[PDB]
Amino acid sequence: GSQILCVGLVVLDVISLVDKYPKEDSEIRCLSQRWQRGGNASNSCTVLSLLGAPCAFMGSMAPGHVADFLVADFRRRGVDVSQVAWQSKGDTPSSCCIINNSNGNRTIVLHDTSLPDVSATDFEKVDLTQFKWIHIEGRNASEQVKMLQRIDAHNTRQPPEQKIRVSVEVEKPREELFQLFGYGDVVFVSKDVAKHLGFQSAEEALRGLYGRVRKGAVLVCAWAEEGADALGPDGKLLHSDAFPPPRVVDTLGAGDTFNASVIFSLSQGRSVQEALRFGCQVAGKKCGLQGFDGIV
Amino acid sequence: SGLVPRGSQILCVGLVVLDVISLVDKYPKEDSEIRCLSQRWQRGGNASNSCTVLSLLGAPCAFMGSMAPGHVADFLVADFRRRGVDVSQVAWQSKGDTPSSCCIINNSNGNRTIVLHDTSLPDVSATDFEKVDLTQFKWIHIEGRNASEQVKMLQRIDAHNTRQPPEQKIRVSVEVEKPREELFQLFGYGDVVFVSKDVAKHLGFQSAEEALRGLYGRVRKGAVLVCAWAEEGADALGPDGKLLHSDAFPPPRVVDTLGAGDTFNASVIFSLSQGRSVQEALRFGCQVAGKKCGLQGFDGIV
Ligand SMILES: CS(=O)(=O)c1cccc2[nH]c3c(c12)CCCc1ccc(CN2CC[C@](O)(c4ccccc4)C2)cc1-3
Ligand SMILES: CS(=O)(=O)c1cccc2[nH]c3c(c12)CCCc1ccc(CN2CC[C@](O)(c4ccccc4)C2)cc1-3
Repeated sequence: GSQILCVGLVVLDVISLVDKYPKEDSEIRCLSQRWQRGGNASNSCTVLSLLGAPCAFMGSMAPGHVADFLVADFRRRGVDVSQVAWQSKGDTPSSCCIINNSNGNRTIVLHDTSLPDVSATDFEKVDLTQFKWIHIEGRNASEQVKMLQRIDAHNTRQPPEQKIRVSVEVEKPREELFQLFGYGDVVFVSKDVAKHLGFQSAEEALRGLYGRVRKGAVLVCAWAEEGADALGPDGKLLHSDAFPPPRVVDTLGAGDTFNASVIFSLSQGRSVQEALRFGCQVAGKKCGLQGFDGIV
Repeated sequence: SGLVPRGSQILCVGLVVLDVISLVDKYPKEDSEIRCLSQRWQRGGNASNSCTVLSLLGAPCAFMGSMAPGHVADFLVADFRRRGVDVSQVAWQSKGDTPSSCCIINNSNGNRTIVLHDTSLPDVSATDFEKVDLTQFKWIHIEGRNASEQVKMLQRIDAHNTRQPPEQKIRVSVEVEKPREELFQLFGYGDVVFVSKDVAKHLGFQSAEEALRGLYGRVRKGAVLVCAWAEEGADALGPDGKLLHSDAFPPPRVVDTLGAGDTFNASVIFSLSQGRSVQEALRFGCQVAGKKCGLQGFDGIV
């Protein structure tokens, strides 16, 4: 029970840093370029390792030079990759990421290689005794629900002191992912999902969506410059103001930095109020830096 | 790198870039996440593209350009090798990024949005060019970029040629593709000068004929000035003052014109290096470039 596992995607992010976002049909020169190991679950793993937590990543990877870069990067961070589901395909997903240096805005053109996701059968082969926390990035909901049901069955057999804590993220407004609300101790809901469901604030979203979570769960919603809110079984709304940097330069993976920081703080025995603030603190510091170097 | 026989290769000096092309349903709004329909990694750059065409035409060829060690350079090297291009003359850098460009293509319009590569990578210097043994090249083509440094490279080829008998003299070509003032000094260099339609239009010329008559005064004695003008074909003008022309060879269906100008340049160079006349080289240039326009990439231009 020493590691934090993040189940989700690993994506190669091909980053172009620009002065201003290009208008359609225009030619602009970027300030700089870099390759970054991306994907929500993989970004959270980077932040967790930088925070000093032993962590493991589970995702599908195809053998090749792109995977070689990602594995070397994962290992340079100390991310445990022994759970990677290697695929027979041969195509790793990549993204063209446009980062506006004037305000930190990040535009992603994702190339989904349609490679097979992590299955419940792949998850069934994993020894769970080594993990204290399991975080799942919403993707293939039907398969993920089974992975979540396996963790539940494991936890029924364990005393309260050795129970694996669970978190889920619902970041895309896809109807099939809304079944994931009923799973996990901690549920992260994005501003984009909340807005798509008609909610105009983190407070509106939490009060309107709490009925979907399982008994005793905490629902969390970050709302960019408005900070973040959380709602638990006591019905008390919790809030943290954001910690914006004086100059916002890169917000790519800020949501993932918030998620990992909230997870880390909660796994350390801190209260929901303290975890919300810490989430905003680390994510806010990240927004004033290119990439993840310098958060610690 | 193996024994290269004397005066056998065609060298192209210029840019190599990794083009990341993303085909999208709708142009993304700022700070949004969208899925592309299809995405492709392609080796680009004028000199780099001409090398591909030269290899496919059956000419031994080499590329000279700047690269920085890394995964981008690894992909670009593997692509050059896939096209049978000799990369032994690449100037490896200790500072900068290997050029990478991001093109967004809208499926619902056909519009192209380009986020061009940064300029952190140093160009090939006259000092880097001075270390190259020239005896293995029969032809040297220079893509105009850092003109003041390239003028010195051109002066080194001239000095080499003064001691050579007419059969062992290295033939020279230059391309002026961007309407940048500093590049215009390159007109006075080379046996063959390629001028783009874009440059000609920016200088106020409305046709290949107008451009050739108006710019011939800038080339060195005995040089041939060449200007391709898309569907209007291509023209050439030499010291005899006779305007030469070839009609275009458009394909039944146009698929892709990216690198068509580079296909024309390499084909003209190849034909001339084979002892053919300027008239025949113009026609061959239009023939191969026209065939390319009906194909995706360079496979099948044969
Ligand atoms: C976990 S978290 O830390 O809550 C967080 C998570 C994910 C994404 C996030 N974005 C932002 C934060 C944030 C919070 C702190 C940093 C910040 C500062 C300013 C703005 C708002 N800016 C961003 C360009 C902006 O939209 C703009 C538009 C037009 C002109 C100038 C700026 C107006 C957002 C964030
Ligand atoms: C050496 S050369 O062979 O003279 C040559 C050199 C450089 C560039 C060149 N372009 C074209 C030629 C050409 C020659 C004939 C073929 C052709 C047909 C149609 C159009 C017109 N354009 C306008 C959008 C276009 O119709 C398109 C459609 C679909 C995909 C991409 C472009 C295509 C140009 C050329």
